[PDB]
Amino acid sequence: SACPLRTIKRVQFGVLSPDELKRMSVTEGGIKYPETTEGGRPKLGGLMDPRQGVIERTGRCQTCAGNMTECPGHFGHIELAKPVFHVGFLVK
Amino acid sequence: MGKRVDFSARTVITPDPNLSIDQVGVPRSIAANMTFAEIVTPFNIDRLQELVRRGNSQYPGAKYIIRDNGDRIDLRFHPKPSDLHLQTGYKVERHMCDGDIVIFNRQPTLHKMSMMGHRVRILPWSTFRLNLSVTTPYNADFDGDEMNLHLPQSLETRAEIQELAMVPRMIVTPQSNRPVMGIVQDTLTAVRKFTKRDVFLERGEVMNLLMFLSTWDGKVPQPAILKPRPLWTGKQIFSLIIPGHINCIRTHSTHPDDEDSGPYKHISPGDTKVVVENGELIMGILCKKSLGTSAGSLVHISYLEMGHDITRLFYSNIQTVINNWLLIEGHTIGIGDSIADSKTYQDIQNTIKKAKQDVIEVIEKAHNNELEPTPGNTLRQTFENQVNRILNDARDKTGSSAQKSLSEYNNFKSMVVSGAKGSKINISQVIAVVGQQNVEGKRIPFGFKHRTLPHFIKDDYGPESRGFVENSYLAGLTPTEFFFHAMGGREGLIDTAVKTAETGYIQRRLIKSMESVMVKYDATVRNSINQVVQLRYGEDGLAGESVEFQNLATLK
Amino acid sequence: MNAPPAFESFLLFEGEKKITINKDTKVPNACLFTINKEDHTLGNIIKSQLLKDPQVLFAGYKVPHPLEHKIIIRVQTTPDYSPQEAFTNAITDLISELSLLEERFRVAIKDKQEG
Amino acid sequence: QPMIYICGECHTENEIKSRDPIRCRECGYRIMYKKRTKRLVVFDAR
Amino acid sequence: DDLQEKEVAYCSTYTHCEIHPSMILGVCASIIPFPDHNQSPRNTYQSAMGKQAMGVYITNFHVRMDTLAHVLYYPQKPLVTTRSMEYLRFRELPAGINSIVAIASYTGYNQEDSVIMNRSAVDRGFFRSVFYRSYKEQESKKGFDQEEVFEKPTRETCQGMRHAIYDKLDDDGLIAPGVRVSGDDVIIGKTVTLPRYTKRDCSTFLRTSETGIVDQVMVTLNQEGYKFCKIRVRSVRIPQIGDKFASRHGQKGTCGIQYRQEDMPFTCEGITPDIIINPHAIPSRMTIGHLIECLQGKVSANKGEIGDATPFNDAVNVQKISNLLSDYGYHLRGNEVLYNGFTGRKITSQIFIGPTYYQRLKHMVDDKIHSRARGPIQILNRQPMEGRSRDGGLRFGEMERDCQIAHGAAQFLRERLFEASDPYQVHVCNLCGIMAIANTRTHTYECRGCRNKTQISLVRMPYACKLLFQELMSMSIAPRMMSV
Amino acid sequence: QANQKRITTPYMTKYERARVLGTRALQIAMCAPVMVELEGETDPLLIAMKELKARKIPIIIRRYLPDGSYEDWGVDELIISD
Amino acid sequence: IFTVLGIEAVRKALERELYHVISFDGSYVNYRHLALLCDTMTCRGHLMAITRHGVNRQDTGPLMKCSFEETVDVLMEAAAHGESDPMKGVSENIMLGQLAPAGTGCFDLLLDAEKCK
Amino acid sequence: PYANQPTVRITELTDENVKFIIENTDLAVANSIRRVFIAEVPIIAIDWVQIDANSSVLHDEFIAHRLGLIPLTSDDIVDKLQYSRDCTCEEFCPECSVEFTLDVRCNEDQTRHVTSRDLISNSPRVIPVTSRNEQDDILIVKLRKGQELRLRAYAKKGFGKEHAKWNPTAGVAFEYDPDNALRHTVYPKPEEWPKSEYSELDEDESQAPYDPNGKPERFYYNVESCGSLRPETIVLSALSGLKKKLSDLQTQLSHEIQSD
Amino acid sequence: MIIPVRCFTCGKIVGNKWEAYLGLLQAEYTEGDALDALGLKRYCCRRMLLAHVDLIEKLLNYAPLEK
RNA sequence: AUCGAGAGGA
Ligand SMILES: [Mg+2]
Ligand SMILES: [Zn+2]
Ligand SMILES: [Zn+2]
Ligand SMILES: [Zn+2]
Ligand SMILES: [Zn+2]
Ligand SMILES: [Zn+2]
Repeated sequence: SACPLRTIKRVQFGVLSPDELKRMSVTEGGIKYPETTEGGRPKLGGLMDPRQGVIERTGRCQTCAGNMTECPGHFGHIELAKPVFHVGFLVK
Repeated sequence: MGKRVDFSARTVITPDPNLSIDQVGVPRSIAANMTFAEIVTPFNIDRLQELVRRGNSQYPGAKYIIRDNGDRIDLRFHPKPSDLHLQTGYKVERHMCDGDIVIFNRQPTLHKMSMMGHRVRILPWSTFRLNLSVTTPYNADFDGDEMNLHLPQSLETRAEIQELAMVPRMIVTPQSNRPVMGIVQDTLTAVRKFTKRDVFLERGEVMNLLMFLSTWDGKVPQPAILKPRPLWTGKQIFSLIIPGHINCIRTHSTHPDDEDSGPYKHISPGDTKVVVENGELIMGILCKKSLGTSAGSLVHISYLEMGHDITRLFYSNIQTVINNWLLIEGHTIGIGDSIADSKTYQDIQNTIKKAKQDVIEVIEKAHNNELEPTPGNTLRQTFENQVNRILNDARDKTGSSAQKSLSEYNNFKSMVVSGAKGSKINISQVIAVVGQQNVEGKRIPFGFKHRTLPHFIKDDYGPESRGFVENSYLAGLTPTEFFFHAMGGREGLIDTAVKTAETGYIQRRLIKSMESVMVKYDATVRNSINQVVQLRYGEDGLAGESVEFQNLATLK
Repeated sequence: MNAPPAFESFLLFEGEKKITINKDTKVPNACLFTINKEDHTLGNIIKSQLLKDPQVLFAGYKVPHPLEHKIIIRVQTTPDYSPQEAFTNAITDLISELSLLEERFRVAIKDKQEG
Repeated sequence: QPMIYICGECHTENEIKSRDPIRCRECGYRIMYKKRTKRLVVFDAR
Repeated sequence: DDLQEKEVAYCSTYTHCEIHPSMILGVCASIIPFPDHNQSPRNTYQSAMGKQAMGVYITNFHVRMDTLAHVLYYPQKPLVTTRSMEYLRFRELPAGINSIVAIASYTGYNQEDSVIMNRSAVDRGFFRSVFYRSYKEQESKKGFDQEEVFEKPTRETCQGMRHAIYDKLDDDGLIAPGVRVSGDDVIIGKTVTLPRYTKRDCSTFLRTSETGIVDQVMVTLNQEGYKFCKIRVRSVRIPQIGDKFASRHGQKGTCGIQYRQEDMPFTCEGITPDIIINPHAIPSRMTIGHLIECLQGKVSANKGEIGDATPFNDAVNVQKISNLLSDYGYHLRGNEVLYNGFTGRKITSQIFIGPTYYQRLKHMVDDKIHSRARGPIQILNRQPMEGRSRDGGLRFGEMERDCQIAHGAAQFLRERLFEASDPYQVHVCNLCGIMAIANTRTHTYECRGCRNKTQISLVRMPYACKLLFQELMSMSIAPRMMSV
Repeated sequence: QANQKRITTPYMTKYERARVLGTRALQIAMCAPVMVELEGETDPLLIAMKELKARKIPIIIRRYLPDGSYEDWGVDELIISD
Repeated sequence: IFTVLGIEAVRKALERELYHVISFDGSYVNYRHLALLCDTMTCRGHLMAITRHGVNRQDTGPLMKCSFEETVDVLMEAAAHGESDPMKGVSENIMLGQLAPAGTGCFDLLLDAEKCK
Repeated sequence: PYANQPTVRITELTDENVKFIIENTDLAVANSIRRVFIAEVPIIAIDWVQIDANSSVLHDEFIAHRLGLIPLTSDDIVDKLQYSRDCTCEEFCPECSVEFTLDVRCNEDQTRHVTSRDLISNSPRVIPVTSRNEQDDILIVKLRKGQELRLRAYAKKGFGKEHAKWNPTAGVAFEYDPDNALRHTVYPKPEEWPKSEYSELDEDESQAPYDPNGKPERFYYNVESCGSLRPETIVLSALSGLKKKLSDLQTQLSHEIQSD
Repeated sequence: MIIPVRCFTCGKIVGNKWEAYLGLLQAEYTEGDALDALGLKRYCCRRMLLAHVDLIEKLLNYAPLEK
């Protein structure tokens, strides 16, 4: 709450580099379990990450201890086995 | 670029002549549901306290107390006496009250007049009440239409809406330097009948009409006739309705073209040539061409001379006073208005038969190879063109005969000369002849093998076969004419239902092309990138709502 | 859902007075009478009887909104007269006329039945 | 306490309870309607 | 008639004849009286609008538990009828009332396709109707983990309990026929065993702002063999301001105002019209059939007959109607001398009056009014919901933002698109420009990318923009928010 | 830019008037001192309108020219068109 | 007309043809609107059609172009080329939930300390 | 400056309607009397229905509304009864309401017509008009074998300004100047218009010659009664009610003047 | 469905004239003659009787739900 | 509650 209130006067685009994605991704080691949850409790490395955000109401995100509203989505990553063509940047 | 918005409502709209043009009637339920956040001050502390004690149950109350710390008190259920108390830093979301500024909107929103600011007037029943003159900018009516009412939640938003988007300020469009609002059906017919030379109002009638004049000094004008009985004319009352000292010279819809040439130019035998001097209607009968949306009309001159508030009171006074006079005069429509005379019927028949004989002559000439084609057209092209010319001449002549047959008491003619509704073509189709039914710009096609319908013979280019509705609406159409008219109406519906997508795409493309173009503080017109497009807006540097048509005296 | 109660048109709300006297500033010897829960039934007769008075310069009535249930009557009288007195005299004369009409109607009814 | 329903075919006033099959004893119909309430509901002729 | 020998022979070799020209019409087009005197778009509008007319949709409506059903109180067969309606069976099941219609300008509340209904007639039953709504509910035993049961919920056991009153049910979880149920009221008590203990309330409430009465309820078993309930709730809808009505010639309008009998105009005899329509509706639409139907209705009411409005029939014309009307002591053109109800003075222009068949369209304002003030919001984006049924707000779309742009109301545009729609804030790293992991409780702001804890700023922006930027990030685009 | 010269129009615009009235109304509603003698007024909109008509508004308009510079105008230094 | 005479000649031709279309039926539109549209269609030295192929090819801003048309395509172009948005437009600030530099937002307000006396 | 001196003249007086002419009065007074005829004459009508049972084809609203439309004898008990608003008792009492009771079961094969005769009241003087000792009884509902109606009703006091069921008139015919002497109505073609019932003209003439110094006098009336009151009672009660309203207005005006 | 108690326009009773009107119709009376016999002078009440369809008789064919 | 479809109103 102590972050000063500022307005964005410039929006610079770009391609998210793999190193930046790996560094900023909240999950460590990437997603390797394809299932959502086991026995109700969310899987620590699966898609229903406890670190990527909050699941249901009256719950707090592991990374930032935020509720349904005050918790922005935290970003994850997946370490691909081999490089993959990007269809949007295919002509590029 | 578009999303669902809180603090909005939608209901069917309903006419209300008793509301000002800037006023909208809101059902009490909508006002009870909506709220506005008012900051507590020592000025309004007592009223805000009364509202919170009243609560969400009674309509003039509130359901939320917003403390400065942030927590909200919900007064809907079990209001605790301890937290009912409020301080200066607090704000309370009170229910919508009369005089609140709301922006009214009708979809589709085409121009900027499609959204105007209105003042709330709480009314018993459950519809959005809107003044009849504010309809035209909204392109509204009351056959099930609905409008959206957005309620600004902040003081700056309310102030900016009040200072920019108020209905009085939206009278004149920069699109065509003309008023977007004017006088509508009932008041227009009533003012046409009211401003006639032979309208005389008694003492009680004049006083009753004056009870409905907001900008009245309280002095009864000297009657235009003192003996043998005091009488006031309609032009006198409308002169006192007219605001300020605006001057205007207009023309009525029945003004002859030779009146300004020969004598009696300044003394009109037909009471045309509307002249307003020092705010006084000296002479003339008013209509659409003097109280409508045309440039240079009375309402336009009023807006240019006086202010938007004065023009708003002008509109309201016109509507209310002449509605209350219509309460005495009356206006109807019925069968008797659709009947011509026996001689007129005879004239119609003559015009028809002669036209049928002429078309038969063309058909015979074509069958005898005696029709030399006109240059630039094929023989069937020339044949059809002249057949349609004969039929159109017959229809125009029979319409003129119907117009001549129309009397001064005819309600069709009344609503047409007033400009309220209808037209010469509508009168002609009702009385004399509906006319030729055309599909894709040509006559009815041969849907069958060289036949329009199986009731005709092959290769029959007569008017009846190709869709010339010989009868009128009053007489009734023969079944083949009924089918052909159904085809014409279907074509009209097809065009109406088809053109909308293309028009909307065109509008969206234009706005997305020009949306960032703005007039800068160096009086230049620049886009978002700051690339200049016009050193001076419109090459002169003027807005579109302040210019007017003029005449250059040294050119001709 | 927002249908007003049927009796709202004549039943006086608590704390709301039936009549109210306000003075017109634009012209002298003029006053505005605002009567709640009344309509044309009383407005027209009061206006006509005020129009009878030779010392009433102006007499007019209006209903500001058919949804509302109040009438406004404007009376302007001679400098030696008062709009309040004009209203009172008009009401008294209407009362007398109604009493006379009722008595005469009862007499005519009795005569018609008795033959 | 009986909570009598009314059959849709033979209109027999039969009593049912919870955890019991929805059937009519007289005719075996599977459709029945609930009896009108006994509360004093008030209507204003208007 | 086309087979008779004439002075000029047109065809003289006919091979077939039509039984009757009116057979070219359909079912909703044969109801139109005098369709050959109308403009074709009006005929099409009436053909579409008759399906919306309100009457007795079926004789056995007491047993049909339809979701929606409007039934008129006092349907009447038209005084002016077409011969096809006999086979259409519209006489047996009519969908309107013959109304005394005065085409006049009165107080200005009938302007622009609006009607003035006689209030006293409405109090007598004029166009009164009943609205039927049915609610379905079944208990599903698909799995032992969660099973539903019809029972009366109590606050000491159920979790999902609202503020509504649950005392209106019996011990079977069902409401009884003949109970006044208002908005947000419980009619089906259903509790599902939990996996505020061991049962979650799943009751079915009444529709918003209804205040109806439970007509009848039906308990049965469905195909799967479980209990099935259907509840019909009855509401009476008196005609009021904002209700849509139409003639049989494409003349639709809403109820502008309702004047009492003493306020309406009246003839020499005490005939106050039930409906007043504006004269301006006719010349633009050229519905001469409307006026002819009114004239024939007056004639038929005076003569004690049902008029013949077969489309193509030379036997009956307007003039004959006039003659017949004049034979009954009325003006041949149907005009009457009306007296102002407020003042009692004669109206200078004689007013057209007569019986005209009218319909009450299913368009009741009570189902169109809706207002929103901070209600529920969606889950994908924190924007207001959709549809009055879900208490959703109105859409301030692209054209609305366009007009506000032309206005120049920047603060109002911001209030509509950001403040009143989806206010949201997010912390952004000043260097990378990516949303930062910031904890409000402990005020420890971090950015795993740049590994900084000081150059973090707070920016306020709509949740939709946050979702769009996160979607672009998931699409490998890096939209960097630079506030320097 | 020297204060001795300015190139913008001396007339307040409708947008400037609307925003000045709204901002001053919010300030008044947030307990700010008033620059006019309030006869009986109690609503911020008309209080701000009275202050504007009195030319006693404590607000400075920063008119940003496209070149990047700005000219500061007091509300009392601008002709009120309406 | 453009290719034979020039950008100014095509500006005049566009104005006259659009006026023909508008006023063929008798309706009237103020000349400034037509002139502004024609200059917008012409100021960049070539006939910029009012479509995606004309509007999006101007360097107005990737967010403006994504609002208009070809949202994904223009966003990928901006990402691959490292474009930046000056936020000088109106739709960009609307997208970001900020005061658009339009009308009331075209200036800034400062508190007059001296006048507060 | 004073009041008129009106005169009445009754041409026809039956048990259903009254015909009378009022002379030497103003149009405002005549129209006000007509309006009071329609809307400001208190009569007794049912306004409280408690349906114990109803197996008929018409729903409870339908039944209640039809019962409320049934007129009742209000000739003399209407004055003694007071509005429930002003009554100091509970919801109902003998001095502010009239009790009613309906109990019909159809057990025969023939369709049973529940008419107004089945309405039984505690007050002997307040009965349905068709039950008074010709015209048949008003049909409330039809019942077949099994269907049964059980209800209780209360009849209150009100005027037509509240609901049309308290309106005691079956039509108030009003007319002045049968020959258009004052030119209040302008006939585009006078010969097309039939002469009024009270017209005094020859067949060769359509309307009376214009009278420039004339005002509406000789107002004609035809007050048809719905049976709640005799027409003479209707006219008398309306005149008394208009007088009473003017009197209350006078009292309020005097109080307001004294307050100033 | 059933005959209204009162005429909509003027409020005169017409709910006690349906059976008599049907009897007159079965007694070979013309519809207008029957209307005159029942004293329906105004065309509003004449409409109220002449345009009435009686659906209560059709509804009475179906058996009652409760016996 | 989500998606999709259909019917509609201006
Ligand atoms: Mg519409
Ligand atoms: Zn989180
Ligand atoms: Zn059974
Ligand atoms: Zn960072
Ligand atoms: Zn009592
Ligand atoms: Zn009647």
